[PDB]
Amino acid sequence: ERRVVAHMPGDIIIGALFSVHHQPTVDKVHERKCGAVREQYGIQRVEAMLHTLERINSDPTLLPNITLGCEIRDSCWHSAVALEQSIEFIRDSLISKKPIVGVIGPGSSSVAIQVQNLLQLFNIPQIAYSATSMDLSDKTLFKYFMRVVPSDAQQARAMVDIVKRYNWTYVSAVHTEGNYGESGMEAFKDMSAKEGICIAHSYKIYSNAGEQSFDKLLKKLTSHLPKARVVACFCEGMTVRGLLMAMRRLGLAGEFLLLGSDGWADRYDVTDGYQREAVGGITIKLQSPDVKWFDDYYLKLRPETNHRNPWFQEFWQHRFQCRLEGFPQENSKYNKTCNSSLTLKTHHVQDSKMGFVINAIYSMAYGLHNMQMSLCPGYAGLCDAMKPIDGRKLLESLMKTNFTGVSGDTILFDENGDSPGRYEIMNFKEMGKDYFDYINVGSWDNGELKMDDDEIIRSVCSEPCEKKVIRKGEVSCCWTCTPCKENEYVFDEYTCQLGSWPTDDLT
Amino acid sequence: QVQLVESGGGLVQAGGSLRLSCAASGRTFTSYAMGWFRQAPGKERESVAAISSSGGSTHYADSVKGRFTISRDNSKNTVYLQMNSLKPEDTAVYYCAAAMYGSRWPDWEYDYWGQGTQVTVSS
Ligand SMILES: *[C@@H]1O[C@H](CO[C@@H]2O[C@@H](C)[C@@H](O)[C@@H](O)[C@@H]2O)[C@@H](O[C@@H]2O[C@H](CO)[C@@H](O)[C@H](O)[C@H]2NC(C)=O)[C@H](O)[C@H]1NC(C)=O
Ligand SMILES: *[C@@H]1O[C@H](CO)[C@@H](O)[C@H](O)[C@H]1NC(C)=O
Repeated sequence: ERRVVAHMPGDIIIGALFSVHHQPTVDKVHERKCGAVREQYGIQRVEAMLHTLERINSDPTLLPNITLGCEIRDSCWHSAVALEQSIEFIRDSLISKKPIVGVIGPGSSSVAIQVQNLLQLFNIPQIAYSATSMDLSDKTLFKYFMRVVPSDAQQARAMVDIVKRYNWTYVSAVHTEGNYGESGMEAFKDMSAKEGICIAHSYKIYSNAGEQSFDKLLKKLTSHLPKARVVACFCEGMTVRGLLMAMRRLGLAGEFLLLGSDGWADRYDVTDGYQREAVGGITIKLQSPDVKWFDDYYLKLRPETNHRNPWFQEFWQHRFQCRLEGFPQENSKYNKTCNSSLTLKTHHVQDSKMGFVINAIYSMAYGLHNMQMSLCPGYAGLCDAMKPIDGRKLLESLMKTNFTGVSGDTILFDENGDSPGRYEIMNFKEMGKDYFDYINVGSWDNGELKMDDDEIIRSVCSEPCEKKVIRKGEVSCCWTCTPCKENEYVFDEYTCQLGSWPTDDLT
Repeated sequence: QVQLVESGGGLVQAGGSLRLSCAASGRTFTSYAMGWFRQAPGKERESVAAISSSGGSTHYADSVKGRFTISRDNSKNTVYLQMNSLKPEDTAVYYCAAAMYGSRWPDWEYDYWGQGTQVTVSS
């Protein structure tokens, strides 16, 4: 109700949804009154939208003589608010200013699905930067959805490769109840089973389950302890933290190695307070290095000179808990006035996903550029072929789109509009006495695994045989070494002529 | 686009009181700070009063402090200028303006203007 927009004029207008405010509380969810202003997921992504469009307009190589504008709306990280604002996007399209050509975001995969179900109807291509659900890969259900992030399937794939490179052929599995945990754990099960890796037993739990529940989970994990020591955890951070708290409660710290998903990448809010339990853990962290020019632009911003971000003044007065004296959006209830010495440089922390926001914006730009070159060959600008822009053709060109990203990464979409994954493998090492910190140990680039080795742990069910493998009603990795007859030769690992005698190798 | 429409002006005997109303169109009103202006013939336009988007933060020019009070009803999308102790040197067309960004008043970036209502202060 009663929402402002951040707009910028241009020949082509690109929409975007960012959670500039927290989602409503359960009382005010029906009134859709959102919470406080958000800096990293909000203000910074908004300013990045604006300044990246500035840069692309100033780029002569990319869309020459074509200006890109934008309509930026507040999603509140909530599906009701997001659907509201997307209806506001297609408002003008219904009656038949400057309709929306594409949309950037939103953040949550569920909210992204809700927005996609509406955007697909009016053939509006959507490019997301943090929604990683595998559900979004089905292009019969989400035809105009594309993302510049790898799906959770890539996290499962990278963990399977990590398990391969350390001969961890028998491991336990825990995942968090929900879309993330179950989708990722199913992908892990499939990929590890195809690679000859066995699961002792798979478990599932919510982060909010009691100390009761995590104690039961840790005891059941101990049930497998002699053989399966590595616990592949496709888990959001608080599940890992609960396992660490259970390891504290039972005194079982350091009898397992946890293989964490991106839900616990280098998040200190998970290991803080229980570092000693978590030491030795290996995690996956989505690689996204900081963008320098965004800091250059953003840190210079003053509320007196920001004449295009409507939320920037409540943001400023909430950041330094002061009162902008005599300003249009001056807020009372602050007990001090804002100094001219206040700067955003003070305790600055760039958004973790900034590179992905910027790459989604560049994806939209390069798609428009390639469409322009295919429909208006001899032109430098919009010809009548792109008046108006056919969302079908824009999707067709975006699926073909391919650039070099903000950090040098070549950005590219597969037949499902999915982007390849580059994560960095972290180790939560003990850095001396009473200091614990995450350490970059490796890199996983779209299947190519490189690890800065010698930084062991054995998790196998059975040892290799000498001269055949035979299995009971149990799993393929748990075998018994049964010898063969004197006239028999080893055909293969699992299964065992006249005038000849078995060779000295028993081949 | 937002529309601003003034009303309440007319002829008023000096030393009297007069209340100007500014009605806005659109549900964005609660997001705009408001300012009153006045243009007298042969004189440059001056700022009279201003109020922030939330209300509860009012600013007045030195020539009208202690006589005018600016207010706003957000449930009605209306701004109000109560003018007391009217002097003949107040006779002018009063305008209503909406601004969203800007520095300390009167240095605001006014995005929308009204048509204006005449206030004639007879002696
Ligand atoms: C991926 O794209 C490149 C070129 O796309 C460019 O990417 C950026 C780095 C930037 O330079 C933009 O202008 C472009 O969008 C493809 O390289 C082309 O390869 C052909 C040969 O097949 C060659 O003739 C062209 O000159 C190359 N283009 C350039 C700009 O040098 C590359 O083949 C694409 N790869 C895939 C797998 O799609
Ligand atoms: C845009 O076109 C004009 C000619 O109309 C040309 O002078 C100018 O260089 C072009 N700009 C770019 C960035 O190509």
